[PDB]
Amino acid sequence: SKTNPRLSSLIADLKSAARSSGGAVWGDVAERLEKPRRTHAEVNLGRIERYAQEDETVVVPGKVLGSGVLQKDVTVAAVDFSGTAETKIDQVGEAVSLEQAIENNPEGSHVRVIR
Amino acid sequence: TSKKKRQRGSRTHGGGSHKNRRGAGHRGGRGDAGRDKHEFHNHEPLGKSGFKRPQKVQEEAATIDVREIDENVTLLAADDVAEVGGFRVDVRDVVEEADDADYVKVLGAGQVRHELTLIADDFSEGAREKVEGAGGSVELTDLGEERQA
Amino acid sequence: MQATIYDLDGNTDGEVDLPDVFETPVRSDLIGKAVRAAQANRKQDYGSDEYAGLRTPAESFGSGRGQAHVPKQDGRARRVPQAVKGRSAHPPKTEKDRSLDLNDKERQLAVRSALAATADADLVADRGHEFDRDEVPVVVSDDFEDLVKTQEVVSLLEALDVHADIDRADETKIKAGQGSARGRKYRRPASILFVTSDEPSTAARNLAGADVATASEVNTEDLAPGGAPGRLTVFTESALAEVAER
RNA sequence: ACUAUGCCAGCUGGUGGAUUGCUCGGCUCAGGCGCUGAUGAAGGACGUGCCAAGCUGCGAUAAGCUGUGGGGAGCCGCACG
RNA sequence: UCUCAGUAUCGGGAGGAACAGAAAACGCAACGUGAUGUCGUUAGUAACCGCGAGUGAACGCGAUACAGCCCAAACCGAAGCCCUCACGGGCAAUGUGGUGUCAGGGCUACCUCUCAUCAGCCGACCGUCUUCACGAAGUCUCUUGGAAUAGAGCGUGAUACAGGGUGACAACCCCGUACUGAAGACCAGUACGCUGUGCGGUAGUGCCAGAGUAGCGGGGGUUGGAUAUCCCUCGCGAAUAACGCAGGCAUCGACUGCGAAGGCUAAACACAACCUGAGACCGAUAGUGAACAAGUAGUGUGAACGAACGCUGCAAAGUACCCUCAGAAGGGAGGCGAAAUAGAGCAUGAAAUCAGUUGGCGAUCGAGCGACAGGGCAUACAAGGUCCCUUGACGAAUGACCGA
RNA sequence: UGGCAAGUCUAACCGGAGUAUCCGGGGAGGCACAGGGAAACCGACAUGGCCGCAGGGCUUUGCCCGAGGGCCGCCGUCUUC
Ligand SMILES: [Cl-]
Ligand SMILES: [Cl-]
Ligand SMILES: [Cl-]
Ligand SMILES: [Cl-]
Ligand SMILES: [K+]
Ligand SMILES: [K+]
Ligand SMILES: [Mg+2]
Ligand SMILES: [Mg+2]
Ligand SMILES: [Mg+2]
Ligand SMILES: [Mg+2]
Ligand SMILES: [Mg+2]
Ligand SMILES: [Mg+2]
Ligand SMILES: [Mg+2]
Ligand SMILES: [Mg+2]
Ligand SMILES: [Mg+2]
Ligand SMILES: [Mg+2]
Ligand SMILES: [Mg+2]
Ligand SMILES: [Mg+2]
Ligand SMILES: [Mg+2]
Ligand SMILES: [Mg+2]
Ligand code: NA
Ligand code: NA
Ligand code: NA
Ligand code: NA
Ligand code: NA
Ligand code: NA
Ligand code: NA
Ligand code: NA
Ligand code: NA
Ligand code: NA
Ligand code: NA
Ligand code: NA
Ligand code: NA
Ligand code: NA
Ligand code: NA
Ligand code: NA
Repeated sequence: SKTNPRLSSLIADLKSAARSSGGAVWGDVAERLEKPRRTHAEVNLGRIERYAQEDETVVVPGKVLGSGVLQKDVTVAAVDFSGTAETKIDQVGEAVSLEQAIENNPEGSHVRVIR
Repeated sequence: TSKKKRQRGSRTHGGGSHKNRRGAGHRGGRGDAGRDKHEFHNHEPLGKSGFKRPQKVQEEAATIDVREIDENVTLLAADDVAEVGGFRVDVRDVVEEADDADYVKVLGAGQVRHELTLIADDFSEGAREKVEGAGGSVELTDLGEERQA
Repeated sequence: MQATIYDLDGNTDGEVDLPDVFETPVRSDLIGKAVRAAQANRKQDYGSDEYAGLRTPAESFGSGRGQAHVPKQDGRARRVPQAVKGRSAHPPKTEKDRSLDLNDKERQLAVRSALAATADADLVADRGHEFDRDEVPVVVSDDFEDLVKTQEVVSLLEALDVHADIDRADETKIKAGQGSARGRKYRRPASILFVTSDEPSTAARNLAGADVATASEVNTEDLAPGGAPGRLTVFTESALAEVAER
């Protein structure tokens, strides 16, 4: 099914973290990533700006894109970011990989899922 | 393994009775045959509707919504005219495929969060109101003023 | 990271920054895809004669002779695919598109990714290359480009502990099957890719299994023959730098 | 222990020419090149060899004659007499 | 009707290419583009159509390649051309030749230039295609083998480790291959160079500027071309640059473009006879009809139709001599070779099937030929090693006799 | 399935080269970024309210936040005294 070996590794790591540190978000994200690419999140910034609050990490089971404006200072964790998205986010906040999210927060506390 | 790869041995390759998969009778005639009779379902109905004006008397407007302009002012500041806590932008310079169009028109979708002075050939009423209510102004190009007559 | 530059005696002389692309995450899927495309794109169109089996006014007698209704000419069956000498029902055709498209970005990514795989000594040994050293790729003085004799390159490679790969590639397989009837009798392992700057290395080119390339045009097949990443490579110092922006 | 005419399966030897291996032929793509003829072409007929039926070559100067250059110790086309 | 389709097929004809081509163009309408073809796109868009099914452009844009010119006439008026070595002949006032060709030209009066154009002369590089010359390094040891091109060991070249041949897997045995060099052909009688010619500007001048034409009507064909495609046919039929045509209905005015009814024109593009190269193509019922005598043998009055057939062996060493026989047959014996069960349509040598023979059945017995279970007889090794009986242990569901 | 993402892809073709591969150019043009209307012509929610899955939070068997989803509202245009 999946041909990207890094996507598979990501998914395997998300499961290991959910089964141990009890973060149910990571399991939820793993299952969505296992679903067809078609269903994966593609989120622009306007959507993150609208639903995010500070000191709550935004989690995108998918990829973050660059339309819209992000003022809020937030940590956004995603499978990938467009070049523009990562640049706009790093100005007011922090763009981070899901692999880092799992490291800093294996229990998946204080996160909000956004698609 | 593909579906197709599994057909050998099946004899009918998914076609049902071997009496199927013959000529065009199996499809109700060639192409759109029957679109008015046995196959009428889900075809547009028959007939003639309306008229067309000659391709050469048609004008093509290049359009942009204020939202696109406004969301981008900071990045356009690295390029077009920041002045007055305010921004001045000639819209013809912003819009892709402007020169290939008869005129440039600013439309009114979304919000204006800055004070903007906008130059274009034409404006929707809503684009004018939003740009003014944000404490900005709308500047009709010479060509824009010609359009009044 | 840092790369250790070597001179023509094989002795460490100075060192340089290993450029950022050698940190490109290794994607064997993307690399395989770029290679499959380049391989497809040099294949030649072919097909049977469009009229083969059709040149005959053979006609069926129809019922009444106690015979199947099959076109015959002079009492022999003709033209139909179940007939000996009859046409091929669904033959190869020249008009078929045998090329594979690939997005420039996607291809460019695979180039960078294959570059990075050459910097990983475990990957390179996994691929099957034979050599003894911790550091890969091998970077070398630009004077390598002035070498002329093949034996000089041998000595240098021996001095760099890298010559055993040439030994691996020095043997040919006489292939099973009918390719030999088409000129495809032989094959051999791939050994060392030599990447220079000005022109490819005539001195190294005839070494067993060797390929020569240049930093500006070096491709995924060069870096990853058969789509397998981690080829044992030597870069010239200038090549190493030029490859940085690819 | 006998049983012929026979049945089934092997064994040895045939018949047959599949299979595998092989490729002096095809098929297709690509680069180059491209007119001949009343100064009788292209095509065909008939000839032409020591012995010569076929193919090739050649034309009553008839598997050939002359010149220049190349080539070289062999040769008398396919074709081993 | 439309469609198949301006296809199949037929008639005529050119060239190495052809055709087109320097605007009476376009019409993103413009203060814009600027000969033609082709490729990509515009676009299945506009347009057509029992408004059904279907059909189907162009301008523009990005590319390729680029190149622009000559008459007719005005004004001149024999100043000219063709044949011939020459003499001489022929053509030509119904006009040869000069001028000239929208950058309008001519004429008159000026100003200015030797640039454009045209006619000539010379005449390639490079590149590409093909052919050729030269061309490095083992034919060492042991083993196997009929034969090393195998195994093991020791060496070598490589700007050459493409491919092929050679008694079996060969860079180093032979052809070749890399490198370097030579020739021919195409590019091309082209580009560059040169000789001659002379470009151009102002003012004046209604001197010149292609007729069954432009255009209209009747009838058809064709096209996407719709009142707005292109063409044919019958009839009618202008103007003269102060005029005329076009800008997708007609007329009039304006505006913008352009000059028909004379002519030439390199390069970029099509094909594949011919030369060469190439291949995730086929591999002798395949691939061409054709690896072979192949358009052969053979069929048809003819037009036309049309097969099948590849392989001894390293080397012919292609079987001497003898016996048999009617015998240059065949057989026997023998000879060669690693092999003759490689002996001539000869590598391998399946199945259907035939001869002989082995095992099992068999002249009192019944027919989807078997599956599964169990007996009998038969069986060299190898590649499978299990199996029988007494007793005992464990023992699901089920589950007694006798005796009272 | 994979790349890139308010964008995305180049076509013919050009240059390079290891010369049909491949490297670099090429965005002409296509689709997407706004719709409605035969046409003239006009031209929209970067979120107002409620419910609530997953997930998160909390003092936990109940409260809170709740993307996506669902129900409204509102906006552009056509027809419209
Ligand atoms: Cl979004
Ligand atoms: Cl916040
Ligand atoms: Cl319209
Ligand atoms: Cl134009
Ligand atoms: K990224
Ligand atoms: K012409
Ligand atoms: Mg149907
Ligand atoms: Mg454009
Ligand atoms: Mg066909
Ligand atoms: Mg065939
Ligand atoms: Mg095989
Ligand atoms: Mg009908
Ligand atoms: Mg048609
Ligand atoms: Mg047009
Ligand atoms: Mg003249
Ligand atoms: Mg028609
Ligand atoms: Mg055949
Ligand atoms: Mg007859
Ligand atoms: Mg045999
Ligand atoms: Mg009996
Ligand atoms: Na089916
Ligand atoms: Na059927
Ligand atoms: Na139908
Ligand atoms: Na009906
Ligand atoms: Na344009
Ligand atoms: Na035939
Ligand atoms: Na029969
Ligand atoms: Na093709
Ligand atoms: Na030719
Ligand atoms: Na003969
Ligand atoms: Na019709
Ligand atoms: Na007419
Ligand atoms: Na016009
Ligand atoms: Na055969
Ligand atoms: Na038995
Ligand atoms: Na574009």
